[PDB]
Amino acid sequence: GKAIWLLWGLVFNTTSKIMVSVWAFFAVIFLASYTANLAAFMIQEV
Amino acid sequence: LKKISKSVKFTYDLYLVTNGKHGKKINGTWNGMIGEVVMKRAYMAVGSLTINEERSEVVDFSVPFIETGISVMVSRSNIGKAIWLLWGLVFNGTTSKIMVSVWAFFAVIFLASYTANLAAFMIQEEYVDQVSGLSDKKFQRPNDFSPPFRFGTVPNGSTERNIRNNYAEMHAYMGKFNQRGVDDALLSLKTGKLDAFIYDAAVLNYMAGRDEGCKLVTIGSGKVFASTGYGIAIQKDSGWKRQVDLAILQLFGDGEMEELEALWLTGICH
Amino acid sequence: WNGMMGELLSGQADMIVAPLTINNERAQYIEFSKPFKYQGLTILVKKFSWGVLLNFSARILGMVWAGFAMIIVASYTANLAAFLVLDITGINDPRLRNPSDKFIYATVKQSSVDIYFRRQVELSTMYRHMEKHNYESAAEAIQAVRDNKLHAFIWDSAVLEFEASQKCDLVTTGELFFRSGFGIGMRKDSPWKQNVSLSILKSHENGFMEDLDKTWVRYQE
Amino acid sequence: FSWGVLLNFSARILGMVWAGFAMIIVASYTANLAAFLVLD
Ligand SMILES: *[C@@H]1O[C@H](CO)[C@@H](O[C@@H]2O[C@H](CO)[C@@H](O)[C@H](O)[C@H]2NC(C)=O)[C@H](O)[C@H]1NC(C)=O
Repeated sequence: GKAIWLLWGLVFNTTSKIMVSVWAFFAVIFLASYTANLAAFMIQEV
Repeated sequence: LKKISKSVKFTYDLYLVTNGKHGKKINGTWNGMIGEVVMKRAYMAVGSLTINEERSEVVDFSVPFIETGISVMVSRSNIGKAIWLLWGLVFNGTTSKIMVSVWAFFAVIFLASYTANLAAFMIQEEYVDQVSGLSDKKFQRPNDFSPPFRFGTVPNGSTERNIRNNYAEMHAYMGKFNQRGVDDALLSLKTGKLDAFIYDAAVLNYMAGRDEGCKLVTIGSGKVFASTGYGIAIQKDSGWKRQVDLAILQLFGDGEMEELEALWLTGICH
Repeated sequence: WNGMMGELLSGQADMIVAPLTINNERAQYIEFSKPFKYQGLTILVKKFSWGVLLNFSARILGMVWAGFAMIIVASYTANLAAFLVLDITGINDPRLRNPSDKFIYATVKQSSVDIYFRRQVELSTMYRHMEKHNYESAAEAIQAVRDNKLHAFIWDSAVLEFEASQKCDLVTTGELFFRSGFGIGMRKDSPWKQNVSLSILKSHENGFMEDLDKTWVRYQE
Repeated sequence: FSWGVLLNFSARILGMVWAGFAMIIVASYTANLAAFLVLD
Protein backbone atom coordinates (compact mmCIF):
# COMPACT_ATOMS: atom_id res chain seq x y z
CA GLY A 1 0.00 0.00 0.00
CA LYS A 2 2.96 2.30 0.58
CA ALA A 3 4.49 1.68 -2.87
CA ILE A 4 2.25 4.30 -4.52
CA TRP A 5 3.40 7.08 -2.18
CA LEU A 6 7.07 6.25 -2.69
CA LEU A 7 6.80 5.78 -6.47
CA TRP A 8 4.95 9.04 -7.15
CA GLY A 9 7.31 11.11 -4.98
CA LEU A 10 10.27 9.86 -7.01
CA VAL A 11 8.64 11.15 -10.21
CA PHE A 12 9.47 14.74 -9.20
CA ASN A 13 12.53 13.83 -7.09
CA THR A 14 15.64 -6.96 -6.98
CA THR A 15 12.40 -6.83 -8.96
CA SER A 16 11.30 -3.63 -7.20
CA LYS A 17 14.59 -1.83 -7.91
CA ILE A 18 14.48 -2.56 -11.65
CA MET A 19 10.87 -1.42 -12.08
CA VAL A 20 11.38 1.96 -10.39
CA SER A 21 14.51 2.72 -12.43
CA VAL A 22 12.56 2.40 -15.69
CA TRP A 23 9.73 4.47 -14.20
CA ALA A 24 12.14 7.13 -12.94
CA PHE A 25 13.84 7.37 -16.34
CA PHE A 26 10.37 7.53 -17.88
CA ALA A 27 9.73 10.45 -15.53
CA VAL A 28 13.14 11.86 -16.49
CA ILE A 29 12.18 12.27 -20.14
CA PHE A 30 8.67 13.25 -19.05
CA LEU A 31 9.80 16.39 -17.21
CA ALA A 32 12.43 16.91 -19.91
CA SER A 33 9.64 16.84 -22.49
CA TYR A 34 7.68 19.19 -20.22
CA THR A 35 10.44 21.82 -20.37
CA ALA A 36 10.19 21.56 -24.15
CA ASN A 37 6.49 22.42 -23.90
CA LEU A 38 7.55 25.37 -21.75
CA ALA A 39 9.79 26.41 -24.63
CA ALA A 40 6.97 25.70 -27.09
CA PHE A 41 4.48 27.79 -25.10
CA MET A 42 7.07 30.58 -24.92
CA ILE A 43 6.99 31.10 -28.70
CA GLN A 44 3.21 31.59 -28.51
CA GLU A 45 1.84 35.13 -28.64
CA VAL A 46 -6.65 41.82 -28.46
CA LEU B 1 25.82 47.68 -74.36
CA LYS B 2 22.16 48.48 -75.05
CA LYS B 3 22.51 51.43 -72.68
CA ILE B 4 25.75 52.41 -74.42
CA SER B 5 24.65 52.63 -78.05
CA LYS B 6 21.61 54.65 -76.98
CA SER B 7 23.40 57.88 -75.99
CA VAL B 8 26.39 57.91 -78.39
CA LYS B 9 24.24 56.69 -81.33
CA PHE B 10 26.53 54.08 -82.94
CA THR B 11 25.45 51.00 -84.85
CA TYR B 12 26.98 47.57 -84.38
CA ASP B 13 26.67 43.83 -84.90
CA LEU B 14 27.95 40.90 -82.85
CA TYR B 15 29.77 37.65 -83.54
CA LEU B 16 31.56 34.99 -81.51
CA VAL B 17 35.31 34.45 -81.27
CA THR B 18 36.56 31.13 -82.62
CA ASN B 19 40.29 31.13 -81.73
CA GLY B 20 41.32 31.53 -78.10
CA LYS B 21 39.34 32.42 -75.00
CA HIS B 22 40.41 35.76 -73.49
CA GLY B 23 43.82 36.57 -74.96
CA LYS B 24 47.27 35.00 -74.87
CA LYS B 25 50.41 36.53 -76.34
CA ILE B 26 51.82 33.37 -77.95
CA ASN B 27 55.02 33.92 -79.94
CA GLY B 28 54.31 37.62 -79.60
CA THR B 29 50.82 37.12 -81.06
CA TRP B 30 47.60 37.83 -79.17
CA ASN B 31 44.37 35.91 -79.74
CA GLY B 32 40.81 35.90 -78.46
CA MET B 33 38.91 39.15 -78.01
CA ILE B 34 42.13 41.12 -77.53
CA GLY B 35 43.86 39.51 -80.49
CA GLU B 36 41.25 40.70 -82.98
CA VAL B 37 41.19 44.28 -81.67
CA VAL B 38 44.96 44.36 -82.20
CA MET B 39 44.34 43.16 -85.77
CA LYS B 40 41.47 45.70 -85.96
CA ARG B 41 39.11 43.11 -87.44
CA ALA B 42 36.80 44.36 -84.67
CA TYR B 43 36.58 47.81 -83.11
CA MET B 44 35.25 46.85 -79.65
CA ALA B 45 35.39 43.75 -77.46
CA VAL B 46 32.89 43.39 -74.61
CA GLY B 47 32.69 40.57 -72.08
CA SER B 48 34.78 39.44 -69.12
CA LEU B 49 38.10 41.18 -69.69
CA THR B 50 40.57 41.62 -66.83
CA ILE B 51 42.51 44.88 -66.64
CA ASN B 52 46.24 44.34 -66.21
CA GLU B 53 49.45 46.09 -67.21
CA GLU B 54 50.32 43.57 -69.94
CA ARG B 55 47.03 43.98 -71.81
CA SER B 56 46.98 47.77 -71.46
CA GLU B 57 49.89 48.24 -73.92
CA VAL B 58 48.18 46.72 -77.03
CA VAL B 59 44.65 48.11 -76.51
CA ASP B 60 42.94 50.75 -74.38
CA PHE B 61 40.61 49.90 -71.50
CA SER B 62 37.81 52.25 -70.49
CA VAL B 63 36.88 52.88 -66.86
CA PRO B 64 35.87 49.63 -65.12
CA PHE B 65 32.20 49.21 -64.25
CA ILE B 66 32.54 46.30 -61.79
CA GLU B 67 35.24 45.43 -59.26
CA THR B 68 36.65 41.91 -58.99
CA GLY B 69 39.93 40.13 -58.39
CA ILE B 70 41.46 36.70 -57.76
CA SER B 71 39.88 34.36 -55.21
CA VAL B 72 39.86 30.72 -54.14
CA MET B 73 36.77 28.61 -53.42
CA VAL B 74 36.61 25.54 -51.16
CA SER B 75 33.77 23.25 -50.15
CA ARG B 76 32.30 24.00 -46.72
CA SER B 77 33.25 21.19 -44.35
CA ASN B 78 30.34 19.90 -42.26
CA ILE B 79 33.01 17.72 9.51
CA GLY B 80 33.92 15.14 6.87
CA LYS B 81 30.32 14.97 5.66
CA ALA B 82 29.78 18.71 6.24
CA ILE B 83 31.50 19.47 2.93
CA TRP B 84 29.80 16.43 1.39
CA LEU B 85 26.31 17.62 2.36
CA LEU B 86 26.87 21.13 1.00
CA TRP B 87 28.40 19.73 -2.21
CA GLY B 88 25.29 17.85 -3.35
CA LEU B 89 22.89 20.79 -3.27
CA VAL B 90 24.59 22.66 -6.13
CA PHE B 91 24.49 19.45 -8.22
CA ASN B 92 20.70 19.48 -7.85
CA GLY B 93 20.61 22.21 14.52
CA THR B 94 18.01 24.85 13.72
CA THR B 95 20.66 27.24 12.39
CA SER B 96 22.20 24.36 10.43
CA LYS B 97 18.88 23.83 8.63
CA ILE B 98 18.67 27.55 7.82
CA MET B 99 22.10 27.54 6.17
CA VAL B 100 21.15 24.54 4.02
CA SER B 101 17.93 26.08 2.70
CA VAL B 102 19.49 29.42 1.75
CA TRP B 103 22.38 27.55 0.12
CA ALA B 104 19.83 25.58 -1.92
CA PHE B 105 18.21 28.85 -3.03
CA PHE B 106 21.59 30.07 -4.27
CA ALA B 107 22.15 26.71 -5.97
CA VAL B 108 18.81 26.90 -7.82
CA ILE B 109 19.66 30.35 -9.18
CA PHE B 110 23.08 28.98 -10.10
CA LEU B 111 21.77 25.93 -11.97
CA ALA B 112 18.80 27.69 -13.59
CA SER B 113 20.99 30.46 -15.00
CA TYR B 114 23.58 27.87 -16.05
CA THR B 115 21.21 26.00 -18.36
CA ALA B 116 19.54 29.12 -19.77
CA ASN B 117 22.88 30.71 -20.64
CA LEU B 118 24.16 27.40 -22.04
CA ALA B 119 21.13 27.30 -24.34
CA ALA B 120 22.05 30.68 -25.85
CA PHE B 121 25.61 29.44 -26.45
CA MET B 122 24.64 26.92 -29.13
CA ILE B 123 22.41 29.54 -30.82
CA GLN B 124 25.38 31.60 -32.07
CA GLU B 125 27.72 28.78 -33.14
CA GLU B 126 29.99 29.60 -36.07
CA TYR B 127 32.75 28.18 -38.28
CA VAL B 128 36.16 29.29 -39.52
CA ASP B 129 38.16 28.89 -42.72
CA GLN B 130 40.93 26.30 -42.88
CA VAL B 131 43.33 28.57 -44.82
CA SER B 132 44.52 32.07 -43.96
CA GLY B 133 44.97 33.12 -47.59
CA LEU B 134 47.07 32.87 -50.75
CA SER B 135 50.28 32.85 -48.66
CA ASP B 136 49.17 29.87 -46.57
CA LYS B 137 51.75 27.32 -45.46
CA LYS B 138 49.79 24.58 -47.23
CA PHE B 139 49.79 26.84 -50.30
CA GLN B 140 53.45 28.00 -50.30
CA ARG B 141 54.34 24.39 -49.31
CA PRO B 142 51.75 22.34 -51.30
CA ASN B 143 51.87 18.52 -50.83
CA ASP B 144 54.60 19.26 -48.22
CA PHE B 145 52.44 18.14 -45.23
CA SER B 146 51.26 14.74 -43.87
CA PRO B 147 47.99 15.16 -45.89
CA PRO B 148 48.91 15.99 -49.57
CA PHE B 149 46.75 18.99 -50.67
CA ARG B 150 45.40 19.63 -54.23
CA PHE B 151 44.45 22.82 -56.10
CA GLY B 152 44.54 24.18 -59.62
CA THR B 153 43.01 26.58 -62.11
CA VAL B 154 42.09 26.94 -65.78
CA PRO B 155 45.13 27.55 -68.02
CA ASN B 156 45.50 30.29 -70.66
CA GLY B 157 43.90 32.93 -68.44
CA SER B 158 44.82 36.18 -66.72
CA THR B 159 44.80 34.53 -63.29
CA GLU B 160 47.30 31.89 -64.45
CA ARG B 161 49.56 34.63 -65.82
CA ASN B 162 49.56 36.47 -62.49
CA ILE B 163 50.56 33.36 -60.54
CA ARG B 164 53.55 32.57 -62.76
CA ASN B 165 54.88 36.11 -62.35
CA ASN B 166 54.73 36.18 -58.53
CA TYR B 167 55.15 32.56 -57.31
CA ALA B 168 57.06 30.35 -59.74
CA GLU B 169 57.06 27.17 -57.64
CA MET B 170 53.41 27.64 -56.66
CA HIS B 171 52.56 28.06 -60.34
CA ALA B 172 54.56 24.93 -61.17
CA TYR B 173 52.67 22.85 -58.59
CA MET B 174 49.25 23.65 -60.09
CA GLY B 175 50.20 22.22 -63.50
CA LYS B 176 48.73 18.81 -62.63
CA PHE B 177 45.44 20.25 -61.30
CA ASN B 178 44.43 22.34 -64.32
CA GLN B 179 40.69 22.52 -64.97
CA ARG B 180 38.76 23.35 -68.14
CA GLY B 181 35.51 24.95 -66.97
CA VAL B 182 33.59 26.42 -64.08
CA ASP B 183 31.22 23.47 -63.68
CA ASP B 184 34.01 20.88 -63.84
CA ALA B 185 35.84 22.52 -60.94
CA LEU B 186 32.64 22.78 -58.89
CA LEU B 187 31.74 19.12 -59.43
CA SER B 188 35.29 17.86 -58.88
CA LEU B 189 35.37 19.86 -55.65
CA LYS B 190 32.00 18.35 -54.71
CA THR B 191 33.25 14.83 -55.49
CA GLY B 192 36.36 15.49 -53.40
CA LYS B 193 38.72 15.06 -56.36
CA LEU B 194 39.86 18.66 -55.72
CA ASP B 195 40.41 20.56 -52.48
CA ALA B 196 40.65 24.19 -53.63
CA PHE B 197 39.83 26.01 -56.86
CA ILE B 198 41.32 29.38 -57.84
CA TYR B 199 39.48 31.50 -60.40
CA ASP B 200 38.01 34.95 -61.01
CA ALA B 201 36.45 36.57 -57.96
CA ALA B 202 33.36 38.03 -59.63
CA VAL B 203 32.04 34.79 -61.13
CA LEU B 204 32.87 32.48 -58.22
CA ASN B 205 30.76 34.78 -56.07
CA TYR B 206 27.88 34.18 -58.48
CA MET B 207 28.28 30.39 -58.34
CA ALA B 208 28.47 30.41 -54.53
CA GLY B 209 25.08 32.10 -54.22
CA ARG B 210 23.55 29.90 -56.94
CA ASP B 211 25.01 26.47 -56.17
CA GLU B 212 22.86 23.53 -55.12
CA GLY B 213 22.76 24.27 -51.42
CA CYS B 214 25.55 26.27 -49.81
CA LYS B 215 28.20 23.56 -49.81
CA LEU B 216 30.79 25.66 -51.69
CA VAL B 217 32.16 28.88 -50.17
CA THR B 218 34.96 31.37 -50.74
CA ILE B 219 37.84 31.96 -48.34
CA GLY B 220 36.98 34.30 -45.49
CA SER B 221 34.00 36.66 -45.61
CA GLY B 222 35.14 37.64 -49.10
CA LYS B 223 38.82 38.39 -49.60
CA VAL B 224 40.24 39.93 -52.77
CA PHE B 225 43.88 39.81 -53.87
CA ALA B 226 45.21 42.33 -56.41
CA SER B 227 42.13 44.51 -56.87
CA THR B 228 41.49 45.58 -60.47
CA GLY B 229 38.52 45.99 -62.79
CA TYR B 230 36.63 44.59 -65.75
CA GLY B 231 37.06 46.66 -68.90
CA ILE B 232 35.93 47.13 -72.50
CA ALA B 233 38.60 46.58 -75.15
CA ILE B 234 38.82 49.33 -77.77
CA GLN B 235 41.00 49.78 -80.84
CA LYS B 236 44.21 51.64 -80.07
CA ASP B 237 43.98 55.43 -79.73
CA SER B 238 40.29 55.51 -80.63
CA GLY B 239 38.41 58.79 -80.75
CA TRP B 240 35.51 57.19 -78.89
CA LYS B 241 37.39 56.53 -75.63
CA ARG B 242 36.54 60.02 -74.37
CA GLN B 243 32.85 59.43 -75.07
CA VAL B 244 32.82 55.71 -74.24
CA ASP B 245 33.86 56.14 -70.60
CA LEU B 246 31.89 59.34 -69.94
CA ALA B 247 28.68 57.33 -70.34
CA ILE B 248 29.81 54.76 -67.75
CA LEU B 249 30.34 57.47 -65.13
CA GLN B 250 26.80 58.67 -65.84
CA LEU B 251 25.56 55.18 -64.97
CA PHE B 252 27.04 55.09 -61.46
CA GLY B 253 25.92 58.64 -60.66
CA ASP B 254 22.33 57.86 -61.60
CA GLY B 255 22.53 54.33 -60.19
CA GLU B 256 21.48 51.88 -62.91
CA MET B 257 24.10 49.28 -61.93
CA GLU B 258 22.33 48.52 -58.64
CA GLU B 259 19.17 47.37 -60.41
CA LEU B 260 21.13 45.58 -63.14
CA GLU B 261 23.37 43.71 -60.70
CA ALA B 262 20.34 42.62 -58.67
CA LEU B 263 18.89 41.27 -61.92
CA TRP B 264 21.95 39.17 -62.79
CA LEU B 265 24.43 39.02 -59.89
CA THR B 266 22.13 38.40 -56.93
CA GLY B 267 22.41 35.13 -55.01
CA ILE B 268 20.53 32.78 -52.71
CA CYS B 269 23.03 31.65 -50.06
CA HIS B 270 24.19 34.14 -47.44
CA TRP C 1 34.45 76.60 -58.35
CA ASN C 2 36.45 76.55 -55.12
CA GLY C 3 38.38 74.18 -52.88
CA MET C 4 40.74 71.74 -54.55
CA MET C 5 39.23 72.29 -58.01
CA GLY C 6 39.21 76.04 -57.44
CA GLU C 7 42.94 75.99 -56.68
CA LEU C 8 43.86 73.50 -59.41
CA LEU C 9 42.09 75.43 -62.17
CA SER C 10 43.68 78.68 -60.94
CA GLY C 11 47.12 77.24 -61.74
CA GLN C 12 48.37 77.46 -58.15
CA ALA C 13 48.19 73.65 -58.00
CA ASP C 14 49.43 71.02 -60.43
CA MET C 15 48.15 67.60 -59.32
CA ILE C 16 45.57 66.84 -56.63
CA VAL C 17 46.50 63.76 -54.58
CA ALA C 18 43.75 63.14 -52.02
CA PRO C 19 40.73 60.88 -51.42
CA LEU C 20 39.11 62.35 -54.52
CA THR C 21 35.48 61.38 -55.09
CA ILE C 22 35.09 60.54 -58.79
CA ASN C 23 31.88 61.99 -60.21
CA ASN C 24 30.54 63.38 -63.47
CA GLU C 25 31.20 67.10 -62.94
CA ARG C 26 34.90 66.57 -62.23
CA ALA C 27 35.53 64.33 -65.26
CA GLN C 28 34.36 67.13 -67.59
CA TYR C 29 36.66 69.80 -66.11
CA ILE C 30 39.73 67.76 -65.11
CA GLU C 31 41.28 64.35 -65.78
CA PHE C 32 41.60 61.21 -63.65
CA SER C 33 43.59 57.99 -63.51
CA LYS C 34 42.63 54.59 -62.20
CA PRO C 35 41.10 54.94 -58.71
CA PHE C 36 43.26 53.62 -55.88
CA LYS C 37 40.34 53.07 -53.47
CA TYR C 38 37.22 50.87 -53.47
CA GLN C 39 34.36 51.79 -51.13
CA GLY C 40 30.87 53.25 -50.90
CA LEU C 41 28.77 55.26 -48.45
CA THR C 42 27.38 54.49 -44.99
CA ILE C 43 26.40 56.05 -41.66
CA LEU C 44 28.37 56.55 -38.44
CA VAL C 45 26.33 55.89 -35.29
CA LYS C 46 27.14 55.80 -31.56
CA LYS C 47 26.82 52.83 -29.21
CA PHE C 48 9.22 20.61 8.71
CA SER C 49 7.41 23.44 6.94
CA TRP C 50 10.77 25.11 6.27
CA GLY C 51 12.00 21.99 4.49
CA VAL C 52 8.85 21.77 2.37
CA LEU C 53 8.19 25.31 1.13
CA LEU C 54 11.78 25.43 -0.19
CA ASN C 55 12.82 21.75 -0.50
CA PHE C 56 -2.40 12.47 8.15
CA SER C 57 -4.97 14.62 6.36
CA ALA C 58 -2.45 17.47 6.40
CA ARG C 59 0.02 15.31 4.46
CA ILE C 60 -2.20 15.26 1.36
CA LEU C 61 -2.29 19.06 1.44
CA GLY C 62 1.47 19.06 2.00
CA MET C 63 2.20 16.96 -1.08
CA VAL C 64 -0.28 19.00 -3.14
CA TRP C 65 1.49 22.19 -2.02
CA ALA C 66 4.85 20.62 -2.85
CA GLY C 67 3.57 20.05 -6.38
CA PHE C 68 2.30 23.64 -6.37
CA ALA C 69 5.74 24.90 -5.35
CA MET C 70 7.39 22.83 -8.08
CA ILE C 71 5.08 24.16 -10.78
CA ILE C 72 5.49 27.72 -9.44
CA VAL C 73 9.28 27.52 -9.58
CA ALA C 74 9.10 25.96 -13.06
CA SER C 75 6.90 28.87 -14.19
CA TYR C 76 9.33 31.36 -12.64
CA THR C 77 12.20 29.67 -14.46
CA ALA C 78 10.25 29.90 -17.72
CA ASN C 79 9.45 33.59 -17.25
CA LEU C 80 13.00 34.51 -16.22
CA ALA C 81 14.33 32.66 -19.27
CA ALA C 82 11.89 34.59 -21.46
CA PHE C 83 12.99 37.80 -19.74
CA LEU C 84 16.69 37.10 -20.32
CA VAL C 85 16.43 35.68 -23.86
CA LEU C 86 13.66 37.35 -25.85
CA ASP C 87 13.53 40.88 -24.42
CA ILE C 88 17.79 53.04 -38.75
CA THR C 89 19.31 50.42 -41.08
CA GLY C 90 20.60 52.70 -43.82
CA ILE C 91 18.74 55.25 -45.93
CA ASN C 92 15.60 53.06 -46.00
CA ASP C 93 14.60 54.31 -42.54
CA PRO C 94 11.15 55.98 -42.77
CA ARG C 95 12.08 58.17 -39.79
CA LEU C 96 14.89 59.54 -41.96
CA ARG C 97 12.66 59.81 -45.04
CA ASN C 98 10.70 62.46 -43.09
CA PRO C 99 13.12 63.45 -40.30
CA SER C 100 12.47 65.61 -37.25
CA ASP C 101 14.48 67.51 -34.62
CA LYS C 102 15.39 64.21 -32.91
CA PHE C 103 17.18 62.16 -35.58
CA ILE C 104 20.09 64.40 -36.58
CA TYR C 105 21.91 63.25 -39.72
CA ALA C 106 24.52 65.64 -41.10
CA THR C 107 27.19 65.78 -43.79
CA VAL C 108 30.15 67.94 -44.78
CA LYS C 109 29.38 71.37 -46.19
CA GLN C 110 30.47 71.82 -49.83
CA SER C 111 31.40 68.15 -50.15
CA SER C 112 30.73 65.75 -53.01
CA VAL C 113 28.08 63.88 -51.00
CA ASP C 114 25.87 66.97 -50.77
CA ILE C 115 26.03 67.42 -54.55
CA TYR C 116 25.33 63.71 -55.03
CA PHE C 117 22.20 63.94 -52.86
CA ARG C 118 21.13 67.16 -54.59
CA ARG C 119 21.36 65.37 -57.95
CA GLN C 120 18.54 62.99 -57.00
CA VAL C 121 15.60 65.30 -56.22
CA GLU C 122 13.81 62.33 -54.62
CA LEU C 123 15.82 63.18 -51.46
CA SER C 124 14.96 66.88 -51.52
CA THR C 125 13.66 66.77 -47.93
CA MET C 126 16.98 65.26 -46.86
CA TYR C 127 18.66 68.06 -48.82
CA ARG C 128 16.32 70.41 -46.92
CA HIS C 129 17.38 68.90 -43.57
CA MET C 130 21.16 68.49 -43.96
CA GLU C 131 21.36 72.16 -45.03
CA LYS C 132 20.73 73.22 -41.42
CA HIS C 133 23.55 71.13 -39.90
CA ASN C 134 26.39 70.91 -42.44
CA TYR C 135 29.78 70.81 -40.73
CA GLU C 136 33.07 72.03 -42.17
CA SER C 137 35.15 68.92 -41.47
CA ALA C 138 34.70 65.26 -40.58
CA ALA C 139 36.47 65.89 -37.27
CA GLU C 140 33.77 68.38 -36.23
CA ALA C 141 31.00 65.88 -37.00
CA ILE C 142 32.81 63.05 -35.21
CA GLN C 143 33.37 65.22 -32.13
CA ALA C 144 29.75 66.41 -32.11
CA VAL C 145 28.38 62.86 -32.43
CA ARG C 146 30.81 61.74 -29.71
CA ASP C 147 29.16 64.39 -27.52
CA ASN C 148 25.92 62.77 -28.77
CA LYS C 149 24.94 66.07 -30.36
CA LEU C 150 24.50 64.18 -33.64
CA HIS C 151 22.62 60.98 -34.44
CA ALA C 152 23.84 60.02 -37.93
CA PHE C 153 26.63 60.93 -40.33
CA ILE C 154 26.62 59.99 -44.01
CA TRP C 155 30.26 59.45 -44.92
CA ASP C 156 32.76 57.14 -46.60
CA SER C 157 33.22 53.56 -45.43
CA ALA C 158 36.98 53.30 -44.91
CA VAL C 159 37.25 56.50 -42.85
CA LEU C 160 34.38 55.50 -40.56
CA GLU C 161 35.80 51.98 -40.23
CA PHE C 162 39.16 53.34 -39.09
CA GLU C 163 37.28 55.64 -36.71
CA ALA C 164 35.32 52.69 -35.27
CA SER C 165 38.62 50.87 -34.80
CA GLN C 166 39.96 53.94 -32.96
CA LYS C 167 36.80 54.53 -30.88
CA CYS C 168 34.86 51.44 -29.84
CA ASP C 169 31.62 53.40 -29.42
CA LEU C 170 31.61 54.26 -33.14
CA VAL C 171 29.30 51.95 -35.11
CA THR C 172 28.33 51.75 -38.79
CA THR C 173 25.06 50.78 -40.47
CA GLY C 174 24.30 47.99 -42.92
CA GLU C 175 23.68 49.48 -46.37
CA LEU C 176 26.64 49.75 -48.77
CA PHE C 177 25.58 51.90 -51.74
CA PHE C 178 27.12 54.08 -54.45
CA ARG C 179 30.24 51.95 -54.83
CA SER C 180 32.67 54.51 -56.23
CA GLY C 181 36.41 54.99 -55.81
CA PHE C 182 39.06 57.54 -54.93
CA GLY C 183 41.63 58.55 -57.52
CA ILE C 184 44.27 61.13 -58.43
CA GLY C 185 43.02 64.41 -59.86
CA MET C 186 45.12 65.83 -62.68
CA ARG C 187 45.40 68.75 -65.08
CA LYS C 188 44.08 68.45 -68.64
CA ASP C 189 45.56 66.05 -71.21
CA SER C 190 49.23 65.80 -70.23
CA PRO C 191 52.02 63.21 -70.45
CA TRP C 192 51.66 63.06 -66.65
CA LYS C 193 48.67 60.76 -67.23
CA GLN C 194 49.61 57.56 -69.08
CA ASN C 195 52.62 56.66 -66.94
CA VAL C 196 50.75 57.78 -63.81
CA SER C 197 47.87 55.40 -64.49
CA LEU C 198 50.31 52.63 -65.42
CA SER C 199 52.13 53.15 -62.11
CA ILE C 200 48.86 53.08 -60.16
CA LEU C 201 47.91 49.81 -61.85
CA LYS C 202 51.36 48.33 -61.20
CA SER C 203 50.99 49.29 -57.54
CA HIS C 204 47.55 47.68 -57.34
CA GLU C 205 48.69 44.45 -58.98
CA ASN C 206 51.35 43.46 -56.43
CA GLY C 207 51.35 43.45 -52.64
CA PHE C 208 52.14 47.14 -52.24
CA MET C 209 48.54 48.01 -51.38
CA GLU C 210 48.48 45.29 -48.73
CA ASP C 211 51.65 46.75 -47.20
CA LEU C 212 50.14 50.24 -47.12
CA ASP C 213 47.05 48.74 -45.48
CA LYS C 214 49.31 47.10 -42.89
CA THR C 215 50.71 50.57 -42.25
CA TRP C 216 47.42 52.39 -41.84
CA VAL C 217 44.26 50.67 -43.11
CA ARG C 218 44.53 47.13 -41.74
CA TYR C 219 45.57 48.17 -38.23
CA GLN C 220 42.93 48.28 -35.49
CA GLU C 221 42.80 50.17 -32.20
CA PHE D 1 24.34 1.90 -3.79
CA SER D 2 26.24 2.65 -6.99
CA TRP D 3 23.25 1.62 -9.12
CA GLY D 4 21.24 4.09 -7.04
CA VAL D 5 23.74 6.92 -7.47
CA LEU D 6 24.37 7.12 -11.22
CA LEU D 7 20.63 7.67 -11.81
CA ASN D 8 19.20 8.59 -8.38
CA PHE D 9 38.39 7.45 1.63
CA SER D 10 38.69 7.75 -2.15
CA ALA D 11 35.55 5.61 -2.60
CA ARG D 12 33.00 8.34 -1.86
CA ILE D 13 35.36 10.90 -3.44
CA LEU D 14 35.13 9.07 -6.76
CA GLY D 15 31.42 8.60 -6.11
CA MET D 16 30.77 12.34 -5.85
CA VAL D 17 33.08 13.00 -8.80
CA TRP D 18 30.98 10.60 -10.88
CA ALA D 19 27.82 12.24 -9.51
CA GLY D 20 29.04 15.59 -10.82
CA PHE D 21 29.89 13.89 -14.11
CA ALA D 22 26.36 12.48 -14.29
CA MET D 23 24.84 15.89 -13.55
CA ILE D 24 26.85 17.60 -16.28
CA ILE D 25 26.09 14.76 -18.72
CA VAL D 26 22.34 15.00 -18.13
CA ALA D 27 22.52 18.79 -18.39
CA SER D 28 24.28 18.41 -21.75
CA TYR D 29 21.68 15.90 -22.94
CA THR D 30 18.86 18.24 -21.90
CA ALA D 31 20.54 21.14 -23.71
CA ASN D 32 21.08 19.15 -26.91
CA LEU D 33 17.55 17.70 -26.97
CA ALA D 34 16.05 21.14 -26.34
CA ALA D 35 18.14 22.68 -29.13
CA PHE D 36 17.26 19.77 -31.43
CA LEU D 37 13.52 20.08 -30.75
CA VAL D 38 12.87 23.84 -30.40
CA LEU D 39 15.06 25.64 -32.93
CA ASP D 40 15.60 23.16 -35.77
C1 LIG E 1 45.64 26.37 -73.71
O1 LIG E 1 46.11 26.53 -75.05
C2 LIG E 1 46.75 25.37 -75.57
C3 LIG E 1 47.21 25.64 -76.99
O2 LIG E 1 46.09 26.03 -77.79
C4 LIG E 1 45.79 24.18 -75.54
O3 LIG E 1 46.47 23.01 -76.01
C5 LIG E 1 45.78 22.48 -77.16
O4 LIG E 1 44.73 21.58 -76.81
C6 LIG E 1 44.01 21.08 -77.93
C7 LIG E 1 42.90 20.16 -77.44
O5 LIG E 1 43.48 19.13 -76.63
C8 LIG E 1 44.95 20.34 -78.87
O6 LIG E 1 44.22 19.89 -80.02
C9 LIG E 1 46.07 21.26 -79.31
O7 LIG E 1 47.00 20.54 -80.13
C10 LIG E 1 46.78 21.79 -78.08
N1 LIG E 1 47.83 22.71 -78.47
C11 LIG E 1 48.92 22.89 -77.74
C12 LIG E 1 50.04 23.63 -78.40
O8 LIG E 1 49.01 22.47 -76.59
C13 LIG E 1 45.28 23.94 -74.13
O9 LIG E 1 44.33 22.88 -74.16
C14 LIG E 1 44.64 25.23 -73.62
N2 LIG E 1 44.19 25.11 -72.25
C15 LIG E 1 43.40 24.13 -71.82
C16 LIG E 1 41.93 24.39 -71.96
O10 LIG E 1 43.84 23.10 -71.35
